Amino acid sequence: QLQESGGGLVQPGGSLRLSCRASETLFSLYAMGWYRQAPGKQPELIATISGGGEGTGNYADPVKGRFTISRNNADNMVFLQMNNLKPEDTAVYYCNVYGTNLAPWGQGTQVTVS
Amino acid sequence: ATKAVCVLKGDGPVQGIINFEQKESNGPVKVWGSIKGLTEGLHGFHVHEFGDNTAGCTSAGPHFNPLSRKHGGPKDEERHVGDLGNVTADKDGVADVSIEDSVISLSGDHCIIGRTLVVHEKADDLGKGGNEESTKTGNAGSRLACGVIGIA
Amino acid sequence: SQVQLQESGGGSVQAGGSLRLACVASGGDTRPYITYWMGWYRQAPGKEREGVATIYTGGSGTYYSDSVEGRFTISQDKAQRTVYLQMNDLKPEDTAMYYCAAGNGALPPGRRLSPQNMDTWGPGTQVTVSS
Repeated sequence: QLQESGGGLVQPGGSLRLSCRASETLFSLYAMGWYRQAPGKQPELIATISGGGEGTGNYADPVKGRFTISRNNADNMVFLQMNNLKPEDTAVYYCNVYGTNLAPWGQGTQVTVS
Repeated sequence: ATKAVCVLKGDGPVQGIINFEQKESNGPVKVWGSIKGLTEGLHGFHVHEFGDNTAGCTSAGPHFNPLSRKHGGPKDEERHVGDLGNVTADKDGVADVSIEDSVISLSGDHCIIGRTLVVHEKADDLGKGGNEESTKTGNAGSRLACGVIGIA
Repeated sequence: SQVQLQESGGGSVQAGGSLRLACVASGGDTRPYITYWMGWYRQAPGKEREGVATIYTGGSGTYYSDSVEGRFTISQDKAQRTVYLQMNDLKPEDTAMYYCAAGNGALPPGRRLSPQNMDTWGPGTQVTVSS
């Protein structure tokens, strides 16, 4: 029901592009977010996308100005374009709705910066 | 049994009617109706402080916050009083609102009669977004339709 | 300033053929939360405008008239501000002028495919089906 992909291992300063395919039923809330389960932490919301049309993005302070969220309405997909990766961003990035009751988490994708 | 009603209008096409009811004093409030004209998806739903619509939905001021708290989803305990979270609009852009909340009242210190109901552009992040703005407005975006809550 | 609709793509075709009408919207308020009920309307000479299908600009809801149900499919490219009509398995009775029209996003059920509740119209494109 929520399928991530696109992480991997990257040198500091590098860039990645995470991709998530969501159920039609989840996606049509048009409120989706990329959470990062920070090392030993509970999944924090890092970027949201909601609104009309192609949508509008909102970034948590640690990533603002380095991550770009986006969606593909026809394909039920959500993308997180991460640039200039710092060590701190190492974590597993899950994708899921926000602002309502969460869906059973997907596998998420591993992002390692060293 | 106190009743109340609100008619939401705006500049955009968004518009609906939301009714309130409160059987017992200081009890819980049934909130129900239908907004039409929305973008399919989630929309922030808030009772803002003032019943002023002179400069439109801007005059409503901030979310109703008599206890001076930070923003939150209606199920959280740190919340504004008028923080009711999100409503869902379907593939036809109609949201059939059906809430029951126990913090807002039709009477007493928590009374919203004379205040403004507001449906917002995007989705309220319930305060879980991680930037200063998420703890005030919840990043619900701009105001689409509003109305003063009156007596029924 | 005002929204303006322009149809395209009608023509002549053989009974059983295909057509893909398209209407593109120009000018007007381009902001995403201004939803309309974009619709395709059909007027044969000496009859009344009919209305065959409509689509929500806010979401994806589509409603078709009973005379074109299985055959016509209305789609949209919200980012190109375009709404499409794939008419296939075309009968001779589908000959008419085809108009695209827009109307308030908040129209209730029952008033979304009525040309009276329709606000701005496109000029028309002619579709003739020969047998």
